Amino acid sequence: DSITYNSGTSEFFDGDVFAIEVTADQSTDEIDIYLNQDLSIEFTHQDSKLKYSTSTSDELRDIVTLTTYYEDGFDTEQDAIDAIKSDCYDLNQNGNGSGRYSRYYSVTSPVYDYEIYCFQKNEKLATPAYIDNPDEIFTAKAELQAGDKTIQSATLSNGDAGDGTVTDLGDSKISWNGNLDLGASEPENSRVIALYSNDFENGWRIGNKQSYEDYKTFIGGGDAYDLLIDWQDGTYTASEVEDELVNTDANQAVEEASSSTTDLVNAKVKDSSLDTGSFVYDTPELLSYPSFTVYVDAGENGYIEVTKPTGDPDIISTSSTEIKEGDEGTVCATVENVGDGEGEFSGRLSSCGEGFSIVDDQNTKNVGAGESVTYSFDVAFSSVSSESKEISGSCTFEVNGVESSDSTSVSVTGIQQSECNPGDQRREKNENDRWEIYTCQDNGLTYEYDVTCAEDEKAVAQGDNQFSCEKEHHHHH
Amino acid sequence: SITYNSGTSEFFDGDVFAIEVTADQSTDEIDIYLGQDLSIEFTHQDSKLKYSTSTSDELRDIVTLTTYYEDGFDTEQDAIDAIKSDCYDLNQNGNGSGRYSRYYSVTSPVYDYEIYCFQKNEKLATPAYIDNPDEIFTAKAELQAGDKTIQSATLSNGDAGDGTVTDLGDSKISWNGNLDLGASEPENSRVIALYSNDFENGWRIGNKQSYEDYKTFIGGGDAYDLLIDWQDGTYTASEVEDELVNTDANQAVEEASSSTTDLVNAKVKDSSLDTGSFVYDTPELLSYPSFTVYVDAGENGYIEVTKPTGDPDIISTSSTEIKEGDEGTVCATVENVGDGEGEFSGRLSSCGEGFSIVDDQNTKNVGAGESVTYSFDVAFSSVSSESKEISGSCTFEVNGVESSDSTSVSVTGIQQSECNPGDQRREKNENDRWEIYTCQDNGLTYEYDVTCAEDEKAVAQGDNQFSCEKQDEHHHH
Amino acid sequence: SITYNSGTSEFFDGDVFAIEVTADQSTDEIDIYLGANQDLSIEFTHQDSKLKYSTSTSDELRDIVTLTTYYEDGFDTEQDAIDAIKSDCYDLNQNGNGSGRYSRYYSVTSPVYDYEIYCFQKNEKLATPAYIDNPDEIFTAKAELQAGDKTIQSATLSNGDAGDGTVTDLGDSKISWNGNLDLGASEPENSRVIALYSNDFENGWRIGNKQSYEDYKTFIGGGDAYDLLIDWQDGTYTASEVEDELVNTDANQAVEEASSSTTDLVNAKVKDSSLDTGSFVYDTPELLSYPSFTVYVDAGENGYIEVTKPTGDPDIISTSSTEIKEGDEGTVCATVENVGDGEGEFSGRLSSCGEGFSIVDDQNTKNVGAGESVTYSFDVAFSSVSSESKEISGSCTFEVNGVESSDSTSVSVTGIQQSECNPGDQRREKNENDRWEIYTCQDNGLTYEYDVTCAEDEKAVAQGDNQFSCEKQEHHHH
Ligand SMILES: [Ca+2]
Ligand SMILES: [Ca+2]
Ligand SMILES: [Ca+2]
Ligand SMILES: [Ca+2]
Ligand SMILES: [Ca+2]
Ligand SMILES: [Ca+2]
Ligand SMILES: [Ca+2]
Ligand SMILES: [Ca+2]
Ligand SMILES: [Ca+2]
Ligand SMILES: [Ca+2]
Ligand SMILES: [Ca+2]
Ligand SMILES: [Ca+2]
Ligand SMILES: [Ca+2]
Ligand SMILES: [Ca+2]
Ligand SMILES: [Ca+2]
Ligand SMILES: [Ca+2]
Ligand SMILES: [Ca+2]
Ligand SMILES: [Ca+2]
Ligand SMILES: [Ca+2]
Ligand SMILES: [Ca+2]
Ligand SMILES: [Ca+2]
Ligand SMILES: [Ca+2]
Ligand SMILES: [Ca+2]
Ligand SMILES: [Ca+2]
Ligand SMILES: [Ca+2]
Ligand SMILES: [Ca+2]
Ligand SMILES: [Ca+2]
Ligand SMILES: [Ca+2]
Ligand SMILES: [Ca+2]
Ligand SMILES: [Ca+2]
Ligand SMILES: [Ca+2]
Ligand SMILES: [Cl-]
Ligand SMILES: [Cl-]
Ligand SMILES: [Cl-]
Ligand SMILES: [Cl-]
Ligand SMILES: [Cl-]
Ligand SMILES: [Cl-]
Ligand SMILES: [Cl-]
Ligand SMILES: [Cl-]
Ligand SMILES: [Cl-]
Ligand SMILES: [Cl-]
Ligand SMILES: [Cl-]
Ligand SMILES: [Cl-]
Ligand SMILES: [Cl-]
Ligand SMILES: [Cl-]
Ligand SMILES: [Cl-]
Ligand SMILES: [Cl-]
Ligand SMILES: [Cl-]
Ligand SMILES: [Cl-]
Ligand SMILES: [Cl-]
Ligand SMILES: [Cl-]
Ligand SMILES: [Cl-]
Ligand code: NA
Ligand code: NA
Ligand code: NA
Ligand code: NA
Ligand code: NA
Ligand code: NA
Ligand code: NA
Ligand code: NA
Ligand code: NA
Ligand code: NA
Ligand code: NA
Ligand code: NA
Ligand code: NA
Ligand code: NA
Repeated sequence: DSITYNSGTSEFFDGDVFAIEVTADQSTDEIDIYLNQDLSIEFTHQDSKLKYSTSTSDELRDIVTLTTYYEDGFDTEQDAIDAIKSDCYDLNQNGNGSGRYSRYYSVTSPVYDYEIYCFQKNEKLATPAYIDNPDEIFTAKAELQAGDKTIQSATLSNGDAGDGTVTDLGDSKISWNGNLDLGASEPENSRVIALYSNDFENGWRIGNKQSYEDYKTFIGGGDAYDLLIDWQDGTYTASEVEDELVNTDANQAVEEASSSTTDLVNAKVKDSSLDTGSFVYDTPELLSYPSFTVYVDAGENGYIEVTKPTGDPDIISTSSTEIKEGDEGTVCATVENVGDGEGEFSGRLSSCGEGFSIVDDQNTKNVGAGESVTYSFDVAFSSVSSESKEISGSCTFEVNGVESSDSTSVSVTGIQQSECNPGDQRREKNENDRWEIYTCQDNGLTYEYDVTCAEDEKAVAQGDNQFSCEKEHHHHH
Repeated sequence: SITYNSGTSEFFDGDVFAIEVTADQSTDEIDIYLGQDLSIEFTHQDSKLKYSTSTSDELRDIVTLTTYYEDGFDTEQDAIDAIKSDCYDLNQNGNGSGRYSRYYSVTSPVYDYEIYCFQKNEKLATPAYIDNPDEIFTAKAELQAGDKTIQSATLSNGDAGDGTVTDLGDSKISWNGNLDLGASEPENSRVIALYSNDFENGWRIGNKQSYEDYKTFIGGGDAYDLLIDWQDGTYTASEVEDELVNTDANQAVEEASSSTTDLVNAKVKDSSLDTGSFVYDTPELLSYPSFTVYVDAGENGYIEVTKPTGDPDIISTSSTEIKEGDEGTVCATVENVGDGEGEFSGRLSSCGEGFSIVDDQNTKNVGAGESVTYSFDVAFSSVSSESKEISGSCTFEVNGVESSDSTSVSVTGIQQSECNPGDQRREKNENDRWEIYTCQDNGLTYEYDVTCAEDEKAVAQGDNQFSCEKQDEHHHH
Repeated sequence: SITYNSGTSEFFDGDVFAIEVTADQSTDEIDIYLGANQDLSIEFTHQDSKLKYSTSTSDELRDIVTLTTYYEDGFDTEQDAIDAIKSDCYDLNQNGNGSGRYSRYYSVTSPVYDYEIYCFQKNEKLATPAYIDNPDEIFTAKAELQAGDKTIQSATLSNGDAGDGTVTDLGDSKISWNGNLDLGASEPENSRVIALYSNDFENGWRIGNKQSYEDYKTFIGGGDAYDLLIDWQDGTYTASEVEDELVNTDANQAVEEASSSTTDLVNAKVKDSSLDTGSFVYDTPELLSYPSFTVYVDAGENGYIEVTKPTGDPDIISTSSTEIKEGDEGTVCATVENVGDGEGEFSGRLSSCGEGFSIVDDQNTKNVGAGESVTYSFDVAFSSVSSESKEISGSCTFEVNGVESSDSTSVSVTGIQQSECNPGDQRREKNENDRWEIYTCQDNGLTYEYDVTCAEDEKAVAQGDNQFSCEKQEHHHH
């Protein structure tokens, strides 16, 4: 025994147990148990998952499409008001239908009869819900080997997989102590929203929160009601309202969020995403290292040793994607373990040249002898150059094993956001109260002066982003 | 077993040795032997989240408004000046906002002028962002002579207790940092603080969406449009004041619903963000703090560990109806029927089809003969068109270090409705002809009713009904 | 102490042993002894926490543009006007077609009517917006090896690009990162802000307020700008009025940099840290975690380890506090000197605050050399419902604990309430008897005092400048 253990209720903890602290950190460490009678324990496979949930609320009203509803023949103003309250869609969600009414001269039912202008719900596109902060779940598989072959396995987790936080592995016992953090980020759930409908795979879909907000503002804040007033006024026809105005926001709002908007939606098929059928986002990277206490009962005078294989990293290839200003690109490297032993290889970007910034952390992978792994790191690009929209540069990829390392340079290319569309014109009034006109140049980064208008002239739009110097109601006569 | 040296401290120049201890709800007792019944133990732990707020010019005050009208202005400039000086500044540009109209005046020809304005009535609240919280831990360490505690110390990274380092008898305890459990925190981005002496402790948690819509309305132009409509005769002043202008303001100061945020308590017993202390007392532990215990037990002083174990017995189980879009809960009450203190990790180990575990495990320290209750979040999703209620089961597991118990719990899932039974919908088929469908009794599907002729259209009739009408709406024009 | 074996590494095949060390601002030194001297010592010197941010664009985040009006006449038919609007006018709602209004007018030469169009045209792009993503947390920790009193080797460990990375050699020893222990400190809220890309801004982009951008986007694409076209068509506004006062207000507000009060990512003071847009790094003023290390020491067959732990003596030399304004945290600071002869590990904190004041910060531990001084800073929040005093005085206690000794002191703090009203402004309300009452805001800006009740036939009517009057029971131009 290294530290003596006592217990009145457990024979295991009174019988010469000793405690070993082990972190599942992608290392090659093997815990060799000696009673002779060689047994070894090792952590092989690890995974991080994020489990999400959703929340509805009265503030998050349903996404609905609307049609116009018109009827005439009401005898009195009160009749029209009652019909609106009873049979028209409740735009403001106050319990009564919303609508407008107009009186018209009636010889048969004098002095007036009344018309009503209303909406009516056609269909519900989705019930929205907030997306809550996720729980972080780990899994870590521990393996027992008598000799060459694995003879027993156990998977530990703070979630529902495996045997849980404490389990038996042969005659030893493994107990979770908590997780050490790696510094990796989680996806931002606040920019997206959940959309529930049986039309969607698994019954719901991830939407963009801004689109939903704009829909809600439009339908419930008065703009839809203003469309009813405009229809009543003759500014719009009923067909115009229905076809072009009233449902645009709803129909945009139920679209799935773009992959650029959130890591919770996969761009490519192989990329991970938030599975709406399981509420799980399987992070491509480890977010923490779980730490364990291993209680080993190896009898009287039983001891432990550690076997640590080491490998040799060899970079086989490198690649990079175009980095577009405003979105991070990627630098990738394929690394092979050319050594005879298992390796623990930490890949990272160690530098990037001017204009390029590393916006990622390192990643460590367990690599078997003769096997290969691929690394991927996020690189961001920014520039204020007015001369070149495309800029070439370099970043350094480094992979460190425990014993040896390898590094190489990787070319990267940055693409600026355009400042203007080539050929488009812009106008400006100077301190001398005179208008100036400029044209966007071919590189989409600068404007070049064209002309300054005279004192009595003004720079006036001509359509298709053109302006001209000139020294608006014919229907008003 | 490791020698410590120091020129400035006699404590660290003596025969001290360092022990690593994590406050993890275990039963471990650190037995101290001089060369004698002394034991050190961690008994009670708590996690708290401390919040703050941030104001900003962008977050304008929540105010209610009335209309302001006056006439008799002699010139257009007089009216403009009066508006700039005496009217509410809707757009926050330093000058009052308003509209003016000229009217024929014999006494002051050619015209006099009216003004249409708002005026502030009351300030309902000053809004503020809610910041990310600091996570505070407390952990109580006890020193026992025999079975009785002779000294206690509370360690914390906040204001409670003695802080991160304290003396406990002849020993010293030093915080090293916290190990993470993976549990989530509440989402502060959905909510805002609303400051007013009308509110308990001077502020309240509001819904951020409601405030955003209020701000959009008052400062984005819609209130100004109400002034234009009042000027035009579309509305009267009374209508504006009573039904239009203050609706968003009054909605925005309402407290956020419990469904919106964990920071507002559903039940009296449930925790929430106390506005009088800025503290949210999390119902579960968020991390395990790690400590170094420096023991000075003389020249030949050594340590042992005593580890009691218990026996989990599930006494009862419970579950709430799970409504699609909001997680429900499955609960279990567990008794320690053994003779020793226990460390019981509860979890859900599985759920049947349609149900997803969206929670992590919970570990509780349970005294002999005592009972604790666990609670885990379960989410439900379905695309069935045949059944609104779906039954299933989840498995609750409780693992002690030595033994375990498990049981199954029935759960019921309820879908969101896709439509209201009896409501109708209209659609144009592939043959460019209108079709009408009726929502079925189960509120999940629509069934075909009829197809309109080519010259006909599916036209709303009020109360969610449609009819085919020949196409061949302004009697007041 | 623990036997190691390896077929591929000579370092791990001998009699190396592993030491667990956390870079936690302590004074601990790992003293290495060969045989059973040759004293080598390892210590961690400098640590830092940084947050690395990135951005994300999206079709939903449309460009921030300024607009002008575009008018043209002479179109022969309604269809000509419709096509011209779709082809040559700015697409307000981003549906692929230009947006605009048209009006018919009597034409003698082209009967019966010709047509006018009312449109917007893009003038300039002010910025391309992007979301700001959650950051990665990067640590650096410097390890030093000293022979005698001289440092002979240094190594910097990190989970990012600095130093040698997660594993490095230090002399004959090896240091391996195991992960970080969390301190509980908060990170800035990225959801309140947005990135604004333009070569007009330092390093090509700027941190903006997300609410301002949201309002701009709602206005331009949600119909309000289109309503301005309708109003211009109606004669309610002129083209010059639209252009100069209405259409570009939200865009120009949206490109302003976020205020320091909105986000910690924008520095209040010049010396205060912020999200550097040229490097995407926010250097947090405090440590966010303690990195944990395994140190493999190969000290031969009889090599052993000892720890030397210096201790200091805290002495508070000064304190300070800022005015705490209800709704924003203020700060309490203390300057502490180590008046002892040895290096110290000093944990500063606020241990209490009086009524109305709440500590909303965690402790801070700093390594302080003998004779050196450090300053601590802690956030304190203030809230009150007092109707009598806008200013409330109180106190907080600053405590600094070394490993061996401690010091404490009281710091005066001042809380300022938000005003409930502006003095002199009036308010109106209907009582249980459905009759109007008028109240005036008092000099302290917290309460209203009753002034008068209007008669049954009267109403409390606005009169300008926040005043109300009772008037008997509004369109002369109709
Ligand atoms: Ca292995
Ligand atoms: Ca996985
Ligand atoms: Ca929820
Ligand atoms: Ca009639
Ligand atoms: Ca459907
Ligand atoms: Ca609007
Ligand atoms: Ca939209
Ligand atoms: Ca990143
Ligand atoms: Ca990463
Ligand atoms: Ca640029
Ligand atoms: Ca106990
Ligand atoms: Ca508590
Ligand atoms: Ca703040
Ligand atoms: Ca006059
Ligand atoms: Ca009030
Ligand atoms: Ca509203
Ligand atoms: Ca959860
Ligand atoms: Ca939980
Ligand atoms: Ca469903
Ligand atoms: Ca030092
Ligand atoms: Ca720094
Ligand atoms: Ca991104
Ligand atoms: Ca014509
Ligand atoms: Ca054209
Ligand atoms: Ca520019
Ligand atoms: Ca909005
Ligand atoms: Ca604005
Ligand atoms: Ca002192
Ligand atoms: Ca804080
Ligand atoms: Ca802090
Ligand atoms: Ca107050
Ligand atoms: Cl309805
Ligand atoms: Cl994301
Ligand atoms: Cl959210
Ligand atoms: Cl879908
Ligand atoms: Cl819509
Ligand atoms: Cl999107
Ligand atoms: Cl390796
Ligand atoms: Cl005012
Ligand atoms: Cl929440
Ligand atoms: Cl926020
Ligand atoms: Cl309240
Ligand atoms: Cl309002
Ligand atoms: Cl709410
Ligand atoms: Cl137990
Ligand atoms: Cl354009
Ligand atoms: Cl912040
Ligand atoms: Cl965001
Ligand atoms: Cl700038
Ligand atoms: Cl704008
Ligand atoms: Cl701001
Ligand atoms: Cl100290
Ligand atoms: Na928002
Ligand atoms: Na509108
Ligand atoms: Na994963
Ligand atoms: Na570097
Ligand atoms: Na022209
Ligand atoms: Na008056
Ligand atoms: Na205290
Ligand atoms: Na320590
Ligand atoms: Na309106
Ligand atoms: Na708690
Ligand atoms: Na399971
Ligand atoms: Na009809
Ligand atoms: Na408007
Ligand atoms: Na820092």
